[PDB]
Amino acid sequence: IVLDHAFGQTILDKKPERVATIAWGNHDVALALGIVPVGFSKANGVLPWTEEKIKELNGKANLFDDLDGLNFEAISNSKPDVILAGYSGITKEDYDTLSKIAPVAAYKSKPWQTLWRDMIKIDSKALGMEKEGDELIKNTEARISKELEKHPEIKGKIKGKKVLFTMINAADTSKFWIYTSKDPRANYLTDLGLVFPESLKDSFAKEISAEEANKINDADVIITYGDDKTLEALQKDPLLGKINAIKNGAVAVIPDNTPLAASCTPTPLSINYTIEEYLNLLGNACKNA
Repeated sequence: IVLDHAFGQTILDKKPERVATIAWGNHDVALALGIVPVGFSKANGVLPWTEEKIKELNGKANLFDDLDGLNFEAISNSKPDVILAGYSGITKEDYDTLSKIAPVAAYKSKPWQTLWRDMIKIDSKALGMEKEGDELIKNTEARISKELEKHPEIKGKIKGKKVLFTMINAADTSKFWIYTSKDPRANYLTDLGLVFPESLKDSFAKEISAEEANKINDADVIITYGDDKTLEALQKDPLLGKINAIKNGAVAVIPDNTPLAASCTPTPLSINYTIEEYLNLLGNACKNA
C-alpha cells in the first residue's frame, strides 16, 4: 500500500496485525472497522462510545499517555505495524520520529485540518480497508440522514441556519476563537443542514477581537463550549451581548468536559452515539434564531 500525505509517501503493510493510533478520533475509525488498537491516545481516558466498541470486539483499552505530548516510548512499546494519524497535529519532526517506529498515516494537508470523511479515508486505507472505508462513510451518512428525516421539526428549525462554532472563555471575552470550515467540528454542522455565514474564509481556527465581533454578527446561531451560566454571561457582555445570535439567545452551549463535548469533533462511533443529544441541543438553540 502506497499512501500520499503532507510529508510525502508511506509504504504501508497491507495486513497490519498491530495497529496504533494517535491524536483524536483515529482509534474510533479503526474500531468502527473491527480493529482493536494495540494502543491509542488517552483522552482528557476513554469515551463511552469508544469503550462500547472495544467491549463489542472483546478487547481491552490500551492507552498511550498522550496528554503532555506524544509518548514516543509508549507507541514504540506497543509494537505497531502502522500508526494512524489521519487526523492529527503532527509536525515534520513528529512524522520523522514516529516513522522510525512504524509507517505513519499522516493528514493530507495541514495540522488538525481533516474532515471526518477524510479521516476515515486515510485511516481505512492505511489498514488495507479502503473499500470498507467507503461503506463506513456511507453507513455514517445514512445514520445522519435518517435522524434528520426522522425528526423533521428539528431538521426544519436547523436547516439553512448560518452557524459559527466558537471557543469562548468567560474569564476573557476580549478575545475568542472561531473555528473555520477546514475544522472537522465546524464542517460537521454542514452535514447536519446548517450553513456558514458570509464572514468565514488557512487554519482550523483563528483568534478574533470582540471589536471584530460584528463580523460574526451575521450568524443565526452560535455554538460554544461552556456551562449553565454561559448564555446569561454572554448576553451580559457589553460587546458580545450586542451580537445577533447572543442577543436572541440562539447560542448552543456544549457542556465543557462531557462526552457530548468530545463528540463535536465527530467520529463514526461518536456520531452514532450522540447525534440525538446533539440535534436536540441544536434544535432548541435554533428556535431562538
